[PDB]
Amino acid sequence: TGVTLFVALYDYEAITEDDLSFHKGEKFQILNSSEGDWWEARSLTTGETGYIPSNYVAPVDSILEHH
Repeated sequence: TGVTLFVALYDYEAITEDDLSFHKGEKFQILNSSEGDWWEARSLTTGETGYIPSNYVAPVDSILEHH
């Protein structure tokens, strides 16, 4: 479960240093998902770490499997 990579479905502009800003289509490694609707993630584009809203991302593999 930990090695599952995720992809942003929507753009997001963070308003605090602790959160990541990202574009739709950018991919993430999830560092911690045990504190609620906000996951600690690493951006696979910049390498920055921060919290992301989990409802903005989906498993990368689920894109090709979309109906």
